[PDB]
Amino acid sequence: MPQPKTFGELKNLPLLNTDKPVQALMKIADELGEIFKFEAPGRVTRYLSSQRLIKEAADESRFDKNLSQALKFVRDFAGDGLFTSWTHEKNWCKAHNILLPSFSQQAMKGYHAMMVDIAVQLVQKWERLNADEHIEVPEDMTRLTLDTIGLSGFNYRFNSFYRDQPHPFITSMVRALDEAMNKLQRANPDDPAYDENKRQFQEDIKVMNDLVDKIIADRKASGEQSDDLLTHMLNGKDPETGEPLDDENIRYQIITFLIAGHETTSGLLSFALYFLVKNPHVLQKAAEEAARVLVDPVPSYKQVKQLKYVGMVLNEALRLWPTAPAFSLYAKEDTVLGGEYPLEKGDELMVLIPQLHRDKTIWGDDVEEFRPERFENPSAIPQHAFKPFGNGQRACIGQQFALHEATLVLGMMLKHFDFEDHTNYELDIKETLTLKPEGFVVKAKSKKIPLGGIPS
Ligand code: HEM
Repeated sequence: MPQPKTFGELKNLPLLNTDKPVQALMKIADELGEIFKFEAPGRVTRYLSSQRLIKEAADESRFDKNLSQALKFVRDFAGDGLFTSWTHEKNWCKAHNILLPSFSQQAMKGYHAMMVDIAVQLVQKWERLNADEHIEVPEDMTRLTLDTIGLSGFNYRFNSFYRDQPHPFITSMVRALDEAMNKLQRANPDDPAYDENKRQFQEDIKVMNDLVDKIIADRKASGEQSDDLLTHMLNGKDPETGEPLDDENIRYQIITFLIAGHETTSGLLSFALYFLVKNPHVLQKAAEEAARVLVDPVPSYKQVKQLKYVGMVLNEALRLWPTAPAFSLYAKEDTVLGGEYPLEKGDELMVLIPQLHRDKTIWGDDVEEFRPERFENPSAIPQHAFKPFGNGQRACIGQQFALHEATLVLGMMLKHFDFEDHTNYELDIKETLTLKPEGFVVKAKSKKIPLGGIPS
């Protein structure tokens, strides 16, 4: 097994001493191949990059979800919510059973109207820009996605479009996540210098918790019925245990869904638009579909399902830059990987998703090209070749929510504006555990098509 350069007792750790550790690991994967060992003091991981090995790692009877060191840090504020719990923790199975029906087709049709509310707000912001102005893409996508999960899921309005800067919830989340990514790299964690980092970390957790208080308090005082994600959190009962979720876990689920429910979708929309402006025939082809399908003043649910080519664009953006670029597994038992790499019970594997998605033996030599057509026939794609939403029972529960939201929004965008890459933007990918293209700006010239009023 290959292993990258080492530095005495620090082993491989200094290689992650960089603002872009995922991109560093991709370069390492390129040089070393499908598997490499990565050591830090008191830690060893095996990074996987080939569909061949990742298909075995995908076997749930052999491997289960691991909370990598970073998810452990996130756990300080996300606790035993769905994302940061072990598969066998009481509250994983309990919350998964309780909340799974909140992401059914029937539930998706119910979120649609509120997804439209927020999308209308985005479109109105861009219609209302003066000729001198431009769009900050990731910043506006984060306004959109945070607002959509807040409203659809919790009947709460962050009102992100009524703010020139990020919402204070975003500012604290990003700082919290950034701090988690920083702790990894500290060879000397408890040194009194990092006490300022710790104080600020608690302050950020306080900010996120105070917001959760408001979401709970606003529901308590509602008067109206919502029948949404939060209803099911508050009232749903586990079939297999007879119990509802207790108050402590509910607070962790809310934090969990606010963060997991927006951040990566914001990244996806940003990348999608990035790829659209850099590939003019794809853009025109996507715009033509949006115009052809979106005939009413606001989009209906069924129409979003018909935005087939938009779905393909979104999938091809997840292919090149999956916005949650990594997930961790551990061996349940002593086992051998690919008939060649022996693992002991509890050994860690990191699935490096952007590299999985660049496996030339699966996609072809043209992996770097943006080509939505790869997704024309989705069942043509081998199992485990394409995993932007993770794996098995620990796969993304919000997958259809994200894609429906991103398809709706990108459809409306393409219907209502022409986009211009006026700075000739140079791709610069920022890492905060998740990925987004930093400083991506465009200009949107309105096609001046009237926008319908918000349903409900
Ligand atoms: C395109 C955007 C999204 C991407 C790329 C994405 C990616 C992922 C990945 C890779 C995992 C597995 C994590 C791991 O194995 O360590 C995951 C799980 C999860 N996702 Fe997403 N996700 C997205 C959107 C969403 C949305 C919109 C929601 C909520 C509405 C959501 C909620 C969750 C939750 C709660 C989990 C933990 C599931 C469990 O273990 O039971 N995600 N997601």
